[PDB]
Amino acid sequence: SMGLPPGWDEYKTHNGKTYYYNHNTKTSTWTDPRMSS
Repeated sequence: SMGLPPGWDEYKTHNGKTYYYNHNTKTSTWTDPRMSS
């Protein structure tokens, strides 16, 4: 219920890292956006 921001989504890359990406500022990382990245 309303997890990551309206621009932060979770997806697993090749190896399978659930990387979160921001389509509002183009931010690609594996760290949770809810915490700090």
